[PDB]
Amino acid sequence: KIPGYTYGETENRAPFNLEDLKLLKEAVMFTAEDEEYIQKAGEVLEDQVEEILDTWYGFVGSHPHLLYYFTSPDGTPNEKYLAAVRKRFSRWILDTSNRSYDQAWLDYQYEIGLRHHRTKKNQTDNVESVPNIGYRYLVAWIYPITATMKPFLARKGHTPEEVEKMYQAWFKATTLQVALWSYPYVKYGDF
Amino acid sequence: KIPGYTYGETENRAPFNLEDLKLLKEAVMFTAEDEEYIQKAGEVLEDQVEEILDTWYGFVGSHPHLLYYFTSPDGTPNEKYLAAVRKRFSRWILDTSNRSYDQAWLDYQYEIGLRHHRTKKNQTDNVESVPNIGYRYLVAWIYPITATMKPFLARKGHTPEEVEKMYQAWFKATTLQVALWSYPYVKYGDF
Ligand code: HEM
Ligand code: HEM
Repeated sequence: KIPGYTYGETENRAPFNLEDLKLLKEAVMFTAEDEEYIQKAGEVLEDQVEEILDTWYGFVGSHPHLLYYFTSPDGTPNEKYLAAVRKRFSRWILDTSNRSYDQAWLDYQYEIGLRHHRTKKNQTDNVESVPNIGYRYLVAWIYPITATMKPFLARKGHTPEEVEKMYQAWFKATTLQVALWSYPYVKYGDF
Repeated sequence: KIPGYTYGETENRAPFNLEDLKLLKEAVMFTAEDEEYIQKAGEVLEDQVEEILDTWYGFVGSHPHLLYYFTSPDGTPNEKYLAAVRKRFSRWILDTSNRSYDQAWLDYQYEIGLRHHRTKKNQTDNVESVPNIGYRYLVAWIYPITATMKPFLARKGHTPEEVEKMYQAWFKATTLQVALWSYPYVKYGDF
């Protein structure tokens, strides 16, 4: 059990459906081939999820304007917030790799969007923190979340081009999701 | 002259400044090393800019829901629109490589955002087309605009490690810009 992790039990239907997903997957050049390799990436990443998260949390920790989004109103880091989110963030690596991308998947993407946005931020862990994460930074994180992953994908001794195929799947999957999470941020009708 | 290309003469000020850019550059892990390598990418790409646009326009052309954003009301591609945008799109490759990322640069990023958004779309070329490019697809394009560039960066005979450095600079620069272009799409206060 992971506190706050409500995959498959959301209680809002995403405003996007499988037809939206098909066309967005096309925009990001994700095909049947990538499903194979994202799943392959999951087998490779399963044991390293703690290292990856340390890398990501280290990036957060070293940037005051990034750590800021986890802070209590007095500017100090909320330790409980960081730790609770970490378990769901870590699980997300595996969900990205293992889940079928169906309507339950989409409904969670919407939920994750809401949690970054002022709509639901700080509700999941019942914490008091900054109200909203500026959208500029979710798009910006496509880079670190994609690029810092690559080394971990090579850690099971796979062939240069196999690593490359897992990386590309990961790059597309990260981009695809961030695009979906923009929904609560974007003016109604502009998404 | 490039019709509709108003870099340095937008006479609207960006709602983001150099301090915002510093913090966004940090989010995207863009440093002085990347300024060197983005500049080097420009030298490599200068000669290849038409074949690059052929590739991107080839992607647009094979997906009806993408070609869509360049269509006249009858659903056929507006040829005047594609051709005029192609010149500004091709110049943007070199601007990304060659310009100082200063307030003049930021002001144009804001203009480019306005041009994909319903605020200014179709005004520059005085064309009749669809009102808005769904923001979901700008984020999504981070993938093809980044990944399809990579082979072009290798055509000047550079080593794979130098190509890798130009490619990483290009990936960060693309992500960085798309993040900025979200401004007119994001609910005020949520960017
Ligand atoms: C590629 C971009 C990003 C990815 C892949 C990502 C991933 C995630 C995931 C998987 C969760 C947990 C979702 C759940 O509750 O199940 C989460 C929540 C969270 N993330 Fe992000 N995120 C991104 C952008 C950012 C940025 C830029 C920040 C700023 C530091 C950030 C800070 C946070 C915070 C504070 C939460 C907890 C939100 C809440 O109160 O529920 N994230 N993120
Ligand atoms: C990484 C994402 C993208 C990049 C780097 C990019 C780049 C550009 C550039 C440089 C221009 C010309 C700007 C100027 O006026 O000087 C432009 C305009 C345009 N682009 Fe994009 N673009 C992206 C996303 C998209 C998407 C997803 C579409 C959908 C097909 C699209 C279609 C168009 C259209 C229709 C225009 C003309 C807008 C107008 O009427 O002024 N772009 N883009």
